[PDB]
Amino acid sequence: MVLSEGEWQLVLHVWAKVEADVAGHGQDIHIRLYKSHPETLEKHDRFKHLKTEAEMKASEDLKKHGVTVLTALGAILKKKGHHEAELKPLAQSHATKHKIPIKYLEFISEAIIHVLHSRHPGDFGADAQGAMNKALELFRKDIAAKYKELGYQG
Ligand code: HEM
Ligand SMILES: [Cl-]
Repeated sequence: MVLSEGEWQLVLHVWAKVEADVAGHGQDIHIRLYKSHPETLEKHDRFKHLKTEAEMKASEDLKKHGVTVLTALGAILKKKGHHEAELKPLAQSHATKHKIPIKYLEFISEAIIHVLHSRHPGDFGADAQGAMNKALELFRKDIAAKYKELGYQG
């Protein structure tokens, strides 16, 4: 699949707003991920004891991890689909070490969309939401292909 230049412009314009508060976006995204899909929290041995939204917001390690995640994703989105070298290490770790099924990447994709609409309801209208849906779908499709290249169905 492919995004137009104009869809990429909407993706990166919204990403600038994420970059104005990376840590806060990361926390909101992970809290939604873990509350709606508790099975995902189980993958994070160091976080899996956190239960309430207050406890997750108080974890300095979870806050740091949200920055790590969104920094890697931002680098990928800024490549506008030419992200092979960025995606390679991410698939390697998530498929062979952490064993994150592709389904969990759909869960976190939903959470990103929800948080972007919650924080930026004006700038994240239908056009902008459609573009970022497409960018995250391309990301999942390409990392699923790398999973299979490594021998993992995901
Ligand atoms: C946008 C999607 C994602 C991005 C960009 C991302 C990015 C990263 C990065 C940069 C790291 C540190 C280096 C590495 O181990 O590769 C990491 C680690 C990790 N990720 Fe992800 N990740 C994503 C989705 C997920 C999901 C949905 C899970 C579900 C639990 C997950 C579980 C983990 C785990 C278990 C680690 C090891 C660190 C730890 O145990 O706290 N990842 N991720
Ligand atoms: Cl998918």
